[PDB]
Amino acid sequence: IVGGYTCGANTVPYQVSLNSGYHFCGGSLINSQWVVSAAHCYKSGIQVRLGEDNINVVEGNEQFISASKSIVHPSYNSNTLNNDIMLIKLKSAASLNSRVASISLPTSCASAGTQCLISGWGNTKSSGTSYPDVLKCLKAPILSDSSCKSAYPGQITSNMFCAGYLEGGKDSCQGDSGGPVVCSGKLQGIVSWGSGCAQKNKPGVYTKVCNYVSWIKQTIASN
Ligand SMILES: [Ca+2]
Repeated sequence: IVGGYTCGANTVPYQVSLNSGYHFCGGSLINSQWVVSAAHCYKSGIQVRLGEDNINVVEGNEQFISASKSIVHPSYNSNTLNNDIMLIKLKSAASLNSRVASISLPTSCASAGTQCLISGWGNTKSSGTSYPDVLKCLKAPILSDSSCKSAYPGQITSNMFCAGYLEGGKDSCQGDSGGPVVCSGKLQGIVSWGSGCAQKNKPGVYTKVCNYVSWIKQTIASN
């Protein structure tokens, strides 16, 4: 997160870190046994780390649970990043309390104008590299489909939306990928892609979760 603020410990209780020896991606806890993340985050050997604030210190609210199964979206295309979404089942159920909690799925899509909370342990510099230890947060609006498409001609599908600021300076970044975009208490987006970070006229591009709720629910029901 570039141009954000320190969230505060365990204030984003659905935020997870994906670990394969180091933090490499975010995700969101959507029930006690399932995590939603970006398909471009897929790899084997994932450990899900819940209840984190400082990813480099054991602080006392962590739960570390191995993935038992990963499911990339059937239609994921790694070249276009269309359908950049994946489900991870945990080997055991997480224990849910105030500091570790699931996030609601949307029953309807969000619209342009709605403010959202984006969070992660990704890079904090736009023209630089500095990775935080503690979770960072940014409040940002959804942008119109037209300004999204004008920012990225020929690249925005119906499964993507833009959020952030056209002026630059505030955005998600490398290492935030897979993490949440939550609007009025609903998981509306997944950190997916963008040209650089926090650059002028190059807002964040997010997976449009509302398009996937049917796939998410049926997948959970059968696995
Ligand atoms: Ca920790």
